[PDB]
Formats: sequence, structure tokens, C-alpha cells
Amino acid sequence: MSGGDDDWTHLSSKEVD
Amino acid sequence: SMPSEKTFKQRRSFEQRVEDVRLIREQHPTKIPVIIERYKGEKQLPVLDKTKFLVPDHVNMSELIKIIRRRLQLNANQAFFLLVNGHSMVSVSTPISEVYESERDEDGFLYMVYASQETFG
Repeated sequence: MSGGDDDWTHLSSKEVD
Repeated sequence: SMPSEKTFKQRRSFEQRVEDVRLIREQHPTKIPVIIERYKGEKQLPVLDKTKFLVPDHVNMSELIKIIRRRLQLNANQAFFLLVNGHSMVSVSTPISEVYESERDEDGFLYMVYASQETFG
């Protein structure tokens, strides 16, 4: 849902290479 | 570097750019707010999936990089460089927590421009 700035993006270093 | 179009820092109403943070401030206090966008005239790197990114206040600005790459999902051939405040991070020895409070403005939002060029200046 992008009907508001409820929560930005999550910068997880676990999903990185 | 004769700029033409306004910047997310200028364009977007500061107050509005400050409030947006408030949320992250009342939502993600243990997170460093940043605004990653394509360099004014960037045709190489694709348009980031998102503009707002919640960086962990327990890592180094470097991470954000390895994080961005994931977003841009580029190949090992593609070249990507996140410019902090318009300046690359050739030297990443500071935590995203500091780099933020060491760059970000009263607004409380970081502004970095990514592109396939770290030496375009």
C-alpha cells in the first residue's frame, strides 16, 4: 500500500549478497 | 553542473520534507532517514524502487550501498555509486547514524544521489 508514508523501505543487510 | 530542475531538497517543501520524517521519527526512531534519488540527468542506473529508505543505526554507510545494489538489482558488470550529499563515499569509516547527523540538515532527512558515475564532478 502506497496510500501514505506509513513506513518507508527497510534496509536489511541480511537480504544483501 | 549548471542545474536546471529543482532538487528533492529544494523542490519538495522543506516543512513537508521535515514532517515526512516526523513519521519515521515516531515510527522508526532507531532508523536513519535518507532520500536516495537518481542524479539529475541519470540515464544509466534505473529509477530506484523507492525514494525513502530506513537505514539501521547499527551499521556503516557502506551497508546502505550493498543495500541499494539489491534494490537496483544490477549485475556485477553494472557500475553503481551512491553519492552522499552529492559526494561519493570512497571512504566509509562512519556509521550511517553519524554520516546522517554529519550531513543531514535540520529537516532530518538525508539526501544522496546514486548513478553509474562516482567521478562525474
